[PDB]
Amino acid sequence: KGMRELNPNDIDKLINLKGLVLRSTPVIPDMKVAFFKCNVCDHTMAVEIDRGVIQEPARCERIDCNEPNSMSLIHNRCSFADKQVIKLQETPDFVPDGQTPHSISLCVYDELVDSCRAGDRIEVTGTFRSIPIRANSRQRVLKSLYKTYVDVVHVKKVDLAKIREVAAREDLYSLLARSIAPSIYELEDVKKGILLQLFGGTNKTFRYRGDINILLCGDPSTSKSQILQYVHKITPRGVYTSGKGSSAVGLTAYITRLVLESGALV
Amino acid sequence: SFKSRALNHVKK
Ligand SMILES: [Zn+2]
Repeated sequence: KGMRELNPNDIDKLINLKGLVLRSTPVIPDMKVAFFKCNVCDHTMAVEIDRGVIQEPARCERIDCNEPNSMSLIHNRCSFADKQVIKLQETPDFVPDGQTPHSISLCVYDELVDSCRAGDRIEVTGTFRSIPIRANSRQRVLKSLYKTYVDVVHVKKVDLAKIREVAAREDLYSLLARSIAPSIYELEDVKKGILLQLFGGTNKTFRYRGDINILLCGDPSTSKSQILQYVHKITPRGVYTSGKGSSAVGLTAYITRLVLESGALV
Repeated sequence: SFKSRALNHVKK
């Protein structure tokens, strides 16, 4: 169901959402067990955190000590779970055409932390939750409408025999070369060159490296653009770009706000 | 004398 379709009947149900990850926090430590130590007698006791509240012992547990207000919290001996907050934007497939996309913050825990990264389109299954937020930290006073978030419980994105058999072939060079772009009429030495570029040479320690570099020139209204598109589709981790400007993607590494951005070459 | 209490470390 749509992120835009959620309503207060959902406030404790297990829901399903689809959308785009904008960013995530670093891992946030979330206390699961407080660890208390007695100032006078150095006795220690573990207290589970209940509904986010520290159930502080008012007096020391040991009846032979039983001093009031003497227990103190030892922060770095408490036990912490992992929490992370991720901001999920409404996918443009679902938006009405005349307004901004919505977004929902989602909380994700333990080994589900870093299930996704910025730019990932995902599904999540999670309980829709809501909580109040304060008017000011020095007061208990709460605003009369709650923050909403989804508290996730599942996330999801969006052979050798044949290899050696084909490797026995005699026509393999021509077979593979024509296969990179069989929709394109014969330019076969270009196709062979680009296949050899896909394979590449080798590296060495000492630098000399396995890169192979190719250029196509000649008339503009011809198959070279389609050829670049096909090798882009074939290669595992390459990119497509053009020699100047930036449609939020540019060639060179570049300093901007302060952050270094890596360009298309990098 | 001042009303006071002895608080002892040896019972730690
Ligand atoms: Zn004590």
